[PDB]
Amino acid sequence: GKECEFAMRLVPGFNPLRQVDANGKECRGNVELPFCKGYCKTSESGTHGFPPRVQNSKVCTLVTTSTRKVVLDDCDDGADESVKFVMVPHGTDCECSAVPLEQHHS
Amino acid sequence: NNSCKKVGVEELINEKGCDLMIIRINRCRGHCFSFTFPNPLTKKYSVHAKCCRMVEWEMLETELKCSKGNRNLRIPSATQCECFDCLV
Repeated sequence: GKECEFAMRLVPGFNPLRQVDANGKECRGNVELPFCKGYCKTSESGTHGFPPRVQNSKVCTLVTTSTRKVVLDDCDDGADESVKFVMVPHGTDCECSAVPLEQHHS
Repeated sequence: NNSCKKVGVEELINEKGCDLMIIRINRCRGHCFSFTFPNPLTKKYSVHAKCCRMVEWEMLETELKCSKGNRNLRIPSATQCECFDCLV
């Protein structure tokens, strides 16, 4: 079976999402996020030399194929530059990838 | 659910000049649970992941009988395999 699984859900912080502008007017609204979950085959093995460990570590990532602009409904007036909208990478399938393991604030 | 098994591995060292010598090691292999979502508020990925890793191991030394100088090789071998944080 597919080593992952895809499903749109609502993150609690994004349930509903709040975003503020200058002069303190806020736009809120639920924002569904793409969720990839599953069981990726992983392994750790000892090797020669340095580093002595090798990690075939993989997590359920999504296959980004587009970008989604959700907007926020319940908007306070004067919503300016940054808000009324937000950009979310979007796809339709999940794969086992180690990219979510490299960007630890690098 | 999860699963992370210890597996025996026979590895053959075939270095030109040095004697052919086999080594029996153990490695971890399995399927652990993980889920990831692109967090645009932080503009990165939010990960909550398990990976089948070695919690404890044991270094294995061996001499490699080479014609131009014997060598000393060091390899870790698994003792307990388990699904643990991928980042630690």
